[PDB]
Amino acid sequence: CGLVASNLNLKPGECLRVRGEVAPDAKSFVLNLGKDSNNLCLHFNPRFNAHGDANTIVCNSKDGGAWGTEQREAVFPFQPGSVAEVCITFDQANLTVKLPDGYEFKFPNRLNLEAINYMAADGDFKIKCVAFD
Amino acid sequence: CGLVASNLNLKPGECLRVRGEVAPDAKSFVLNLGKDSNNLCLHFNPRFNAHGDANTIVCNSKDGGAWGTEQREAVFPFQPGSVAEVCITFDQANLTVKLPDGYEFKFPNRLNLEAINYMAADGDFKIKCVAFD
Ligand SMILES: CCCO[C@@H]1O[C@H](CO)[C@@H](O[C@@H]2O[C@H](CO)[C@H](O)[C@H](OCc3c[nH]nn3)[C@H]2O)[C@H](O)[C@H]1NC(C)=O
Ligand SMILES: CCCO[C@@H]1O[C@H](CO)[C@@H](O[C@@H]2O[C@H](CO)[C@H](O)[C@H](OCc3c[nH]nn3)[C@H]2O)[C@H](O)[C@H]1NC(C)=O
Repeated sequence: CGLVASNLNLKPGECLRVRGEVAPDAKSFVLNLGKDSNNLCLHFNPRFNAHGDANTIVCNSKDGGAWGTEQREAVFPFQPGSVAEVCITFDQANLTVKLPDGYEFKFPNRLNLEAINYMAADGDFKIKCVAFD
Repeated sequence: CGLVASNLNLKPGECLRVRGEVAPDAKSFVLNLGKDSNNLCLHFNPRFNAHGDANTIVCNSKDGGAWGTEQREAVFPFQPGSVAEVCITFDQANLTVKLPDGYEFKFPNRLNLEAINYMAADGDFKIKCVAFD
């Protein structure tokens, strides 16, 4: 269990930037964003070698404790033993996740949050900097 | 009412850098550091005009919910409506607080903490970036 931040008050259009070091023997890491641990508009889970998955970004939501429908992306711009920056912004329709190597994707915003107030990091990613636009 | 962060895992000699925006009508702002909200090794409270103090930094500790004895600093390199960075490190004896314009002071590590896991901001200071060296 890594850094947990609350009262972020991240509003639509504002950018959250997270830079961290991926462990040389990294298996996976998680950034969770939402209201609290039971209410996540984005569970962002790069899997290097975890849950039978290799070099796959798994995303999901959590609403009132219930995991939503998982989605997977088709690009994996992470390397064990390197520094990586993730940048996230949202509006009512979508979260936009911007990753290294120019890659960006959208994940549907399935919750009804006015702001993103909670972020939790876990796994093989040492957070070095967080910036709130 | 500002950012709260836990599981910081800050160890002796490591640098925590906090950059924020001092509100234009600023009267007081607070950075709290410690084990948790009831065990603060550093309550850092620049007071522009608040609680009977003008342009004075008030520092204190909190041990098991009980405030310690206030210490007032000799310097005040803050201005309302500006950006400011504070940098904090600690060891067995002291917290060292580095301030804008080359000022710094020490505050005793009264709780003998060997890790700082909690930070919270309150008052007229909007955190924009937190970095770990
Ligand atoms: C045919 C059945 C396949 O079904 C599997 O079921 C697992 C358990 O439900 C899912 O794994 C789960 O996926 C979740 C988000 O969807 C979170 O990442 C959970 O960890 C959250 C966590 C724990 N610790 N830190 N973070 C993780 O255990 C796994 O992806 C899924 N696989 C597929 C291909 O669909
Ligand atoms: C006018 C003087 C009569 O004596 C005063 O008594 C106040 C209440 O005891 C002290 O003020 C208190 O000081 C504490 C740290 O010691 C914290 O800063 C408290 O804020 C907590 C807080 C709110 N939001 N964020 N943090 C703050 O209300 C104040 O220094 C003291 N002043 C002097 C000059 O002696």
